[PDB]
Order: sequence, then C-alpha cells, then structure tokens
Amino acid sequence: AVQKVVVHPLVLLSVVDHFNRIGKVGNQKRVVGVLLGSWQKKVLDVSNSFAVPFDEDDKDDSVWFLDHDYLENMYGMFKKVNARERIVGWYHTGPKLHKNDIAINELMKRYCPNSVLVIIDVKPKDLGLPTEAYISVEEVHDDGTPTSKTFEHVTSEIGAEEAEEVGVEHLLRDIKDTTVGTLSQRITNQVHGLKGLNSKLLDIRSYLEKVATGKLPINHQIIYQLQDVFNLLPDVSLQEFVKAFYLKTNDQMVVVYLASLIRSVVALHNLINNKIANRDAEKKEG
Amino acid sequence: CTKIINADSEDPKYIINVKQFAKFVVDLSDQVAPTDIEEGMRVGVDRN
Amino acid sequence: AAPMSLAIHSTTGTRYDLAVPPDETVEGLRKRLSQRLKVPKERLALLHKDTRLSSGKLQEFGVGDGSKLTLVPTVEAGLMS
Amino acid sequence: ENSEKIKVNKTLPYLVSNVIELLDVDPNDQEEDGANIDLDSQRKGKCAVIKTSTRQTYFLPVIGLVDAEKLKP
Amino acid sequence: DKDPILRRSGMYTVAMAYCGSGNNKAIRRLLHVAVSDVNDDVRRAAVESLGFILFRTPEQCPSVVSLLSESYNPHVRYGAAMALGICCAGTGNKEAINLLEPMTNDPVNYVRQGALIASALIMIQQTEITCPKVNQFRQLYSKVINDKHDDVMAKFGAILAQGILDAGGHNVTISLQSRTGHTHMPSVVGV
Amino acid sequence: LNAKVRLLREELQLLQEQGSYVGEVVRAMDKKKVLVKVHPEGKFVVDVDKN
Amino acid sequence: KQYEKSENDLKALQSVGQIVGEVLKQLTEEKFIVKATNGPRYVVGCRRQLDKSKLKPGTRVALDMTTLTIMRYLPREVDPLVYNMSHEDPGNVSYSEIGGLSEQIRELREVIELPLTNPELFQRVGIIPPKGCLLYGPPGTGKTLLARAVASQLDCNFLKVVSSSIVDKYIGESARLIREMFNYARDHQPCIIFMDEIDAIGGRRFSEGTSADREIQRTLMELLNQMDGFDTLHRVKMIMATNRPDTLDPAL
Amino acid sequence: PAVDTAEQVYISSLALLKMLKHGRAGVPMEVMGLMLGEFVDDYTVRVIDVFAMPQSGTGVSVEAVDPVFQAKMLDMLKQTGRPEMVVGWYHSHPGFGCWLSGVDINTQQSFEALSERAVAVVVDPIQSVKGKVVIDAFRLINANHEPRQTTSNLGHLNKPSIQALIHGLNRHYYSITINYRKNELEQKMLLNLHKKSWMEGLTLQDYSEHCKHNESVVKEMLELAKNYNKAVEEEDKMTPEQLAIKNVGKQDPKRHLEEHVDVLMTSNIVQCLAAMLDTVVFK
Amino acid sequence: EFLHAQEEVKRIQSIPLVIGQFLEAVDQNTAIVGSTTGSNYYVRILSTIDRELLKPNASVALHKHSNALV
Amino acid sequence: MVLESTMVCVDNSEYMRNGDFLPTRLQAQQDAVNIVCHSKTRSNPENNVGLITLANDCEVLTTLTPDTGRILSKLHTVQPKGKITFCTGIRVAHLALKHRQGKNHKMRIIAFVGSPVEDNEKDLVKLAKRLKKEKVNVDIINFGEEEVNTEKLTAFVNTLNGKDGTGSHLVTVPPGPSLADALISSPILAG
Ligand SMILES: Nc1ncnc2c1ncn2[C@@H]1O[C@H](COP(=O)(O)OP(=O)(O)O)[C@@H](O)[C@H]1O
Repeated sequence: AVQKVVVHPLVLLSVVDHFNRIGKVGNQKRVVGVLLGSWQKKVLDVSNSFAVPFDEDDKDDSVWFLDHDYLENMYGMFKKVNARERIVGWYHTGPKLHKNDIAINELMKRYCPNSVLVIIDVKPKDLGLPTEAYISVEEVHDDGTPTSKTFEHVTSEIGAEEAEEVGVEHLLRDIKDTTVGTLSQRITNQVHGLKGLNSKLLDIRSYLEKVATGKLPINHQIIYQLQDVFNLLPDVSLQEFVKAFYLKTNDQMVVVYLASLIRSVVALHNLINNKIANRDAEKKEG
Repeated sequence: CTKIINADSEDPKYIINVKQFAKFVVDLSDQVAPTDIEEGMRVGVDRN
Repeated sequence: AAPMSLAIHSTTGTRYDLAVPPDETVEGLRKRLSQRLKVPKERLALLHKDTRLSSGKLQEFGVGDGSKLTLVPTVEAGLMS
Repeated sequence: ENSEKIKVNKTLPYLVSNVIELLDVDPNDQEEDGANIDLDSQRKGKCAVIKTSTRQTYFLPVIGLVDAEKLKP
Repeated sequence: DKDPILRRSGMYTVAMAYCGSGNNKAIRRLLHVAVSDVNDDVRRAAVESLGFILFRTPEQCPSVVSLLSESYNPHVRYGAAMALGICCAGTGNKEAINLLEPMTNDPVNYVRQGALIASALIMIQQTEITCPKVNQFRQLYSKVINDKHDDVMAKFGAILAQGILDAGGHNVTISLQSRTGHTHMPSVVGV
Repeated sequence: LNAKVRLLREELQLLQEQGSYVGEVVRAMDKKKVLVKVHPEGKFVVDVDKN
Repeated sequence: KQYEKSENDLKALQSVGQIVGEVLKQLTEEKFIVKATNGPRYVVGCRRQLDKSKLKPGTRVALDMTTLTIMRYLPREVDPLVYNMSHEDPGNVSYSEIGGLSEQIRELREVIELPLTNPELFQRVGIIPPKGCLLYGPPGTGKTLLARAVASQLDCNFLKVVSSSIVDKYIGESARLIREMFNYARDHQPCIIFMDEIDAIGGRRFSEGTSADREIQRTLMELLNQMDGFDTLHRVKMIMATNRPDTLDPAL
Repeated sequence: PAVDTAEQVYISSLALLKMLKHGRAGVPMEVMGLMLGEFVDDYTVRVIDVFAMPQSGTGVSVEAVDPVFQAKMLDMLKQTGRPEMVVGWYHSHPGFGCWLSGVDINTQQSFEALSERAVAVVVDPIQSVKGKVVIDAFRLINANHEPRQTTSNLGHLNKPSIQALIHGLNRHYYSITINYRKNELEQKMLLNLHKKSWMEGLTLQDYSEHCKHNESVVKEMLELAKNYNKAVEEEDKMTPEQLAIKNVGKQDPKRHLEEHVDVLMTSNIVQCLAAMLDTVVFK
Repeated sequence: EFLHAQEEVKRIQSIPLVIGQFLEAVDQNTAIVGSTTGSNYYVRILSTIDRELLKPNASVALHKHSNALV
Repeated sequence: MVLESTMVCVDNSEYMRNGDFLPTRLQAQQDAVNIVCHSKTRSNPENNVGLITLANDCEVLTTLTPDTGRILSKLHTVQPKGKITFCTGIRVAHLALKHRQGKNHKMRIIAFVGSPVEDNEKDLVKLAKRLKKEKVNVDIINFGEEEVNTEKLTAFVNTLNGKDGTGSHLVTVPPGPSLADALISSPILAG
C-alpha cells in the first residue's frame, strides 16, 4: 500500500523531452522509461528519470522489446552520480492504460517489488493533473474466480524542491495570474471542479451506453459501485437540512457584513484625508 | 614599528611582534645587514 | 614506416584524424594533439574501450589501425588553484 | 618542479599560530557523487585547529607540510 | 499564437490594415497588448503601431502615449518615442517635443536613441521661428556625439538624427499622406 | 503604482551602495572642517559638504 | 617515499581553512545563525548532506571561508591549558611509598574511589557519596604525595592545577579558565580535580580591598558556584591542599 | 569572421532545471557539468540537454575524475534518440554572481580550441530567487579592435553588472544573450504543474473550523478597532514628519484591518458559493 | 508586476549576511544600524520590510557590503 | 568484418527433454550456440550476438552485446518447458534488432528449431515478407528433427532471401547424434 506518490517537475519535463525526441525520430505512439527516487515511510518520492529503448507491435498486444540491459547500465551510471536515488518504478506516455502493462510490470517487478506505474500524458485535453499512478495487486473474486493482477489507482501529486520551484517559476513567464484572493479560489475551483465532474460523468455515461447497446458485456462490480454512488446522493428537501443550511449561511453573512462595514469606514477615512490634504494644499497655494 | 622576538637559524628569518596588529615570520630587506639586527630590538617593516 | 592511421573523435563532434608511427606512445599522441589544438597536454585525456590510456606505448594497449579514439579534455572551475 | 612550486608557495611572511587541538575525525555517511568534498568527508587522519595571532581560529582539514603527531596543543 | 515573433507580426498587421483610419478597436487591441503582454518586443511593437493608426490626428497621439512614455518598461518607453515620431511626422508639435525632451536623458540608452530619432523625425526642416526648440536639439545632438562618457547607442542615435534633420539637401519632408490626403503607401512601408 | 514598481525595480542597485559612518562631532573648527570621533576608531579632521 | 611526501605536500598546499564558530539558532530548514569566534555573527547556510539534528544551539561548526557554508561539526574545544592540566605525570608513586598514613588514605579512598566502583552500597544505605576532601597539615607531611598516588593508582582521569597558575591579567579570564575546566570534567566523567594551594585564590572576601583583590574574589565566587551551584556536579571529585586552611573563605 | 551581437544560446527548460538543481545541491562547491546541443547558423547555439558528471574538489576548486563516464554516457544517450554532441560546459558560483576566473578561462579555452563556438554558462543558485534566475553565457576574447561586430541592438540591452566587470567582463570574455524558447508540449505541461485535482475545487471545509476561524479573526478586529480609534484621534496633534516615524515598531490598525477584512470576506464568499453550488449539483 | 518585483528584490537577502541591531530610524528608507563588528552605520532600509518588526534594538540582518538593512 | 548484429534463437521447449541428439538436446543446442557465439566474436570485434529463447512465448535472455560471457551464463538455468511460438519469437527478435547500438551493423538472425510448429503457413509467409521488406537475414537450423524438413518452414526461408537472396539459409540437421556445430559449416563459418 502506498498512501501517496509525489513526482517532481524535472521528471515531467524530462518525459516530455523524451517524447519530443522520439516523435522527432517518429514512428512511435508511446515511450517507456524508468523512475528514480526514494521512500519516506509510504510517502514515495520520485525525483529523476532516464530513458529505456522500447518498441511494440500496435496490431497485436503480445509483442514487445525492452532493453533491460540498458536499464541496468543506466542504473549503474546514475547510481554513480547520485547514490541516494534508487529505482522506484516505470513510466510511459501512452494516453491510457495498455494491455502489456501487467507484463512489463512483472518484468520491472524484479528491480523493485513495490513498483508503481506512473503514466504521464503529454497532450492534456482536460482540466486536471497530468499524471496517473497505478500499483499492481492480486484480485480475488467472489465469482470472477481466476486470480489475475489488476492495477489499483493510488493518490499522486506534484512536488518540488526550492531549486525546481525557482526554475519553474522563472520559466512560467508565459502566463501568470496569482490574485490569491477570491479570483483564484473561484477560477481554480467551482468552474474547474464542475467541468471535471461533468467530464467524469460523461465517461460513465458513454460506458453505460456501450453496455446497454450490447457493444460490451456486463460487469457486476461496476453495477454495484454505481448503485452505491446513486445511494450516496443526498436529499435537500429535509426540513432539518434546510434549517442547518440557512443557519450556517446566516452566520457567514453576518461576518461578511461586518467586513464590509469596516471597509467602508476605512475608505471614507481615506477620502476625508485626501480632501483635507487638497484643501490645505489650496490654502497654502492661495 | 615591530619588536623582534627571535632570530632562528643562521639564515635570516625573523619573528616580529607588531604591537596590537599581529605576529609574523619575516626576512631582511637589502638595506639592513644581518649584523645590525639583534633579538629584542625595535625594527621597522613595510606594509606589504 | 607503415603509419598507423587512427581516428581522433572529440566529445564535441569534430574529428582530428591523424596517422602516427607504430612505436608511438600515448605521451607522443597527447603531445601531437596538444600542438594541433594549442592546449596543454595535461588537459587532454585519450580513451579506448572505456579505458583511459594512462601511459606507455600504444601497441601493447591494443590500439590499432582504423581504431576509435575519443579525445576528452579536462574540466576545471575554482576561484584559485 | 615539485620543490620549485613548494618553495614559491613558501613566501617568507607567515602568520604565526598556536595549535589548539588535534582532532581525529572520520566520515559520517556516504556522499553523493557530483557533489562531494574531500574536507567534510573523505578524511581519515587527524586534523588541526589553530588560533592565528590575529585572534582568529581556523580548522585545517589537511594539516599541512608537517607530521601531525609531532605537533602538540 | 504562442511564438512571440508571430504575435509581433500580428501587431504589425493591425498597424498596416488600419493605416490612418483611427479605428478605435485596433487601438483597443494594441493598447491591451502593450499593457498586458509578457514579452517586451511585442509590447514595443504594439506601442509603435499606434503611430500608424493615429497620424491623421496628431493631436491624439500624445494624449495616448504621454503616460506610456513614463513607464517602468524601457521597451515601452522606446515604443512611445517612436510612435510619437511616426504619428507627428513633419509637424513640429510643441507637445511632442515636450514629451521627447525629458526622456532624451533616460538612464537606459536605447531609449535615448529612440528619443533622438523621434525628435529628428518630428522637427524636420523647421527653422528657429517655426519652433523655438530646434536650436536646443541641434546643440543636444552635437553635445551627445562629441561626448565620450556616454554610451555608443546614444551616439548612433544622435548621428542618424543629424542625418534626418536635414535630409535630401534641405528640401524634402516625410508625409505619410499625400497633400490631398491619400495614404502614401511607400511612406508607410519605408517608415 | 507605476512609480512604486519603478522604485522597487531600481532598489537593487541603490541597496548595493556603501553605507556611511555615524560620528560624534567634537568641535567645528578651521575653514570648514570638523573633528569627529568615529566610534570605536579615533578622531579625524573631516571636510564638510556644501549643503 | 620522497615523491609521495612531495606530492602529498603539493596536494596539501591547495586547501583552505574553515572558520570555527558556534551555532546559536536554526532559523529555517536551511538557515543557521553562527557566531564566529572573533565575534561577528552571520546568518549562513548548511551543506545538504549533514545531520541537521546534531546542530543544536551550541554545537561547534567549521564554516567555509568564502560562502560561510556550515560544513562540519566538532566536539567541544579543549583549551591547551586544560590539555596540560590533564596530561601531568605524577611519577609512579604507589601507596607503599606513603608511610605513616593509614587512616587518612582510607578516608580519601572512601571519598573518591569507593563511589566510582561500588555505588550500590551507597544506594542501599541511602546516601549520596561525598564530593571533595581538603588535605591540610604541616609542610612536608605527604599531601601532594598522596594526591600523586591517587592519580597514578586510580583509573579515572585526573586534572592537576596550582591555584596560583589559574590567575591571569586580563579581567574575566581566570574565571573562564575555571569554568571551562569544570565543563571538561563534566564531559569526561569520571574525573578528579586536585586544586593545589587553593589558598592562592581561596581567601576571605573582604569588605575593603583593591582591584586585583576583587578580581581574585570573582574567580573564587565562580569556583564556589561551580562546585555546588544551580547545576548538580554528579560524578567529578575534588581534592584541595593547603598549609593555611585558616585563610580560606568560609563558603569554601 | 563576425560573431554578431545578435547571436543567442537557446537553453531548454529541462537543461535549466538540471543546472539549477545540481548547483543548489553542492551549495558551497563549484559543481560543474556538460551540455549537449547543436550549432545552427551563426546566430543560434542550441543547448538541448545536460548531464551531471563524477567529480571531486574543495570549496576553492573542482575537477573531473573520470572521462569514461563522459564517452559512455554520450553513447547511451545517443542510443535512445539524443545524438546531439557537446557544445560547452556549465558550473555554479554560489553567491559570487556570474563571471569567469583564470581556471575557468583555461578550461574554456581548451574547449574552444576543440570547437570554435563553444560557450560557458554560469549559474548562481543561492542568488536566484523564485521568479528570476541569475545566469549568463560567455566566450573568450583573444589578444588582438572589437571582439565582435554589431548589426543590431540585440547585444546592448543588459547593462553588465559591476561585479562581472570587476572580475573581467568585456575584457577577457564577452556575454551572449540567453533565450528560453519552448515548444508546445513544454508550454502545456509547465502550465499543468500547479493544477490541483478537480475534487479539491468542490470540497467544503470542516464547518466547525470555519466558525472557529471566523470568531478568532473577529475577536482580533475588536482590539484593532479600539486601536484604530486611539490612533485616528492623533494625526492632528502630530508633526507632518513625526507621522512617518509613528509607524516603526508600533502596530498600525488601518492596514491590519484591511488585511483581515479581505481574508474574512474572501473565505466566507468562497465557502458560501461552494455550499450553494454543491446543494444544487448533487441532486 | 509589483508582486513580481517584490519577489525579485528578495535576492538581496542572500544567505551569507551579517547580524546587527536596529538602533534608530531616521526618516523612512534610512536607519542607523549597529553592526555586530562594533561599528554603527547609516544605511538604507529595504522597501519590503514590515516596519512593525523594527522595534528599537531589534535583531536584524545586514548586507555584507552595502550594509543595507535587509 | 561486416558489422552484423545477430540474435540467437535457442529453444527450450519440453521437446528438448529428449536425448535423440546427445544427452538432453538442450545440451546439444547449448554447445552449438556456444561455439557459434565464439565464432561471431571472432568474425568482427564490433559484432554482437543475442539470445531470445523460444519458450512458451518469449524472454530475451540477453540483448545485443559484443561480450559473450553474459550470453553463456544466461544460457544455463534454461530448464525447458511448454511449447514454442515461432511467429512471436521472430517478431520480438526483429523489434529487438531494429534498435542496434550501432545502426551501421547489418541485421540478421540465426534460429535453433527442434519442435513442431503450430501456425498456419500463410501468416508465416506474411511475417516472412515483412522481415524481407525490413532487410533481415535469418539462418534456420532444423535441429531437433520433428519434421527434419519443411515444417511449414521452407517457404519462409525462400521468401526471406527470395530472388536469389543468398542471405537466408535452411541448414537442416538429421537426427543422427553428432553435435550440430560439426554439421553447420556455411551459415556460421562463412555465409
Ligand atoms: N609519608 C611520606 N613518605 C615518604 N616521603 C614523604 C612522606 N611525606 C613527605 N615525604 C617527602 O616529601 C616530599 C613530598 O612533599 P608533600 O608532602 O607531598 O607536599 P608538601 O610540601 O605539601 O608536604 C617527597 O620528596 C617525599 O619524599
């Protein structure tokens, strides 16, 4: 179990550079490499990466090559440069999960049993994080019977040391709007969150359409999950809930009202001071 | 002004104690001959 | 004479190809490369099969005609020394 | 040439000092390559701390041109 | 676009499309880019374009570049100088020169250079009677060029300005628009 | 606001100029010089600017 | 070997010293306030691979000279004076050579030696062992001889000083010597301090006197408060020696 | 035979982050490394990627320890699609600004002899702050006149610093403009770093913590208003100069009231809007 | 841009600084600050510093050359 | 001398359990590929050789490398199991040699097949035409002798070097017990 995985901006930018270099080389649609890092008691720390030659057969998802010898050599050289970093997992730039993923992970699982897979999309058509992390686990079914290995999603985020923060903030002079005040807490959310929720619901709806129209089979764990989802949705017509909501909105209003009174008094004071200063300047001038 | 404290080896090498500045191990410029300098006599040295 | 025609690749890409006598010593190659490049011979360091050519004759190291030699200069930074 | 460089680096003016203590220090833990210093780590012998005549104490990671055990506080 | 140079091409396109029409919307766009962009060359190209739009009403260019000359960004200052230069070409306005005077001693050098060239463009051919400040500016050119404590870019600007002030003998002016009023396309292209 | 930003943007060079000592004047004297104790150092006979 | 020494010297020539100073506080994760020994206080950084848990407010640290980057921690300083106080050589007198003292040597060992091996007895009876004992008697009787025997035979460390060699001209330096000596003892437990001729600085504190008298009395107040002050002394023992016990401060 | 003044060295985003991180790692030391790239035209010298190097030295000098690493790493990187070869070297001056010293000049001179248009890049990690990064690219002036020719103002826009001049700028070496040009995908990910998940946008706060925070700030505003009263009564019985010192070491009620009012009002507005937006969205 | 400049001047606050005391403020933007070396000075006060924290005889960090109160 | 990057295709199927060809045919193949790798190393110093065992599906046991000690060390611990998959084996071997460390090397393959193949012949010729279009040189050894002939196998080797390609071989070995190394003389010693 991993409670959290933190990637570093350098890793993201390095993967983007890798994809650019291969695509410039062309005739590819995905890239694969490694991820270096350490552990902090279940709070992973990915900090660096390098490439690993790889190729695949698009038509059939059972042919692939991954020069593990390159991986061992590069691990030697990197470990020579920085000892504190040891292999942590592997990454690839395909949009969404592929079928080979379990095969590669079982290959990778030799270098680090607790290997986490981090997908880094390089063309985000969405409003959300650029990475997804996945950990391979055995899944036992109540009816699905055979025990395979499926990826379980684990929380991921982006983190940076002071040097990386300085560099990124320097490069981010292409657009910048801080307005930490209400503008940010209303653009970074509300709108953003509603857009993301809508996109997720639309994906669920597309799958439901596909199942209903016969294009797919039925999965029972999904149906149970969706039933639980629909059972969670709260009801907003209970007198108790309305009462509570109004009570809290009222408290919030009294506080904002006090704030506005304060602000009005201060602005009036500023006007008075400016008027007095103007009058004094005129009298002295006259 | 510096106060010589010791004259070690036959080779000129002089430990002087500049008052309230520092304590060094310096040599003789060409003007003074080795016989002129003894232990314990105030001597003048340059600033470089 | 039977000059040994080698290759001298630089880490920068340029190629200072040159041919030397069979009995040349790594010191001699370093010295000729220094004359060509106008840099001190100490700053240079030749490479072969990921194995520096510390000193001595070229042959017993195995360096032969049509060989690959990487020329790698030193890198130094500091206020002094 | 070694002796010539040595002699030129021994310009006569010295700033006399008294040895304050002759520490024995060893490396703490491994030091990452790319960034490693021979003073903080990578030193096994003894080390000296000296008080120059200018009321300034200094730590000499490499003792210098004299054997350490000869020196005493 | 994301490439800065293509954005600069865009400002130049706005400049050449609305040449002399005073289209308020083109002005809105250029000013918004001047105050809002992140690259500096695009800012300078934007302030400069304003000159091409508003040259039929030279009374209006100072009104919209006076505040922009006194700007923290040096490239915006140079843009305001050259915009005044193109907009008030061959007119010798007192206001344009009033703005161009204080900033001919701007700490940044290329600002001084643009200021000198803009003055030479504005006050072409004028005599002592027509503008009281012509002699001051000739003396300023001479002092700047002879001096040695001053930057090289400033010297370049002063030399070109001396060339401009008395061009083609002393019997040629710069008129973006023909005497009838048509836009003189070679003049726009040249400037 | 423009003035404030300009001042902040220059303030990096203004803050790299040296400082000035604080001395206690002992007695004005002579043409225009003064005798100033510069704690902790000794006294001086310094010049006085025009202003 | 000549060339090895030559190359060792040439490599050694290119290396610089680190200013030694004391860390006074850790502001942020990479900010330390360091008081260089000369006195100027700096705010300085810290090398990335260094156990920042060992830089408490008081650790001695070696600062690089250009950037003043903290670079190494060191154990507390041991002044050369204390190095000499701690490396004397009482010949090899054994308890045999001391003649005619049997009761006295028993008492001395009871005070200083027994609590250093057999504390369980003192825990069973329920008492804290005594700290220090004065040896007073007519000249030539055996005081210093006993102290030398105790130093050589016993196994704990020793510190030997003459109270007439603590005193120093600059104001507030003798007291600092005493304080730093007792700190050293507090470090290398167990240890025995043998103040010889404590009458050189242990003298009744007069109401009326002169400047030097007052300075020595300040030294004596420091000693008194080091013996039994705010900080319990624990496991360092003391012995004095005087031919004039009468001329001693009652508080001592 | 020009080296125009419009020549620039194009540093990618990845190269910059690598340099900066490596430099901050060895804060007291002059850590150094190599940089790979291409020579496109007489006006562009593009630096694509960098790689740290095995090294050892003291705070006063640093030097390489193995070239095997250099050749081997070039071969490995070339295997997976980055054939570019070296264009110069970089190192870090931690707090000394950006300039070249004698030893620096010697190594750079060897590199330049190897390839004519080689560059030296110097970073100053500790001097770099969140926004701006202290950095510059150099090259060596020979003993010959003017080192370079001019056909634009692109050279003269930087006003070289006093320290760099003191240490040899424009006398033994000359600077080159640095460009941080970026492609589309780099731009798209650099904007995507600071973006939180979508759920965080629609999460309320523990309402009890909300109320505690509100009551705490209002209980502070009480005393701030009292001090505001006690302070407005002055400003008439206070000399026009004396006021400029009235606020040094003494709280000022007005500014603190402004700050607290902004905080309270933003926080409460955001919480209210989230509560209403949720109240509608989920059934 | 003002927030940006504020975050850019903060390079003057580089790590190797010199401690000192703030003795008295003489007008704004200047103050007599007593260095730990033992010599008083007449220096410039950085714009960003919150003046509420410049209490008399309050510990402060100065630039190594300019001695400006940072 | 011709820089040529091969990739051996030792097999370890359950049909190696048999001793028809010296003990434990796997042993015969082991000795054969060992001598072959030594031969390649003596062919050209820059030449490399690889091992892609044809197990159930595949596992590249050692990517291209001029040094052979790793090849032979990985060659043991190859206790056979399962059945072979020829198509997947060739496809993986091709993908692997596309990525030569030195792109000047000429791609090639050498195969040690001693099992029955279960795959329609048409797809075999399809993989053959693809390999040909990609300029690949196989050298099939019909070891093991399940068919000791065309096991749907001749067409592949004719197509790959079709039109007198003289680049692909089919050196069939009979079941007579005698280490193939003595048998194979052309594909190994001199094509
Ligand atoms: N009991 C004793 N046994 C042997 N020698 C003694 C004895 N008492 C004194 N001495 C002699 O006196 C000297 C020691 O002087 P000591 O008694 O230790 O100091 P103090 O001068 O304070 O009496 C030695 O030379 C020693 O031979």
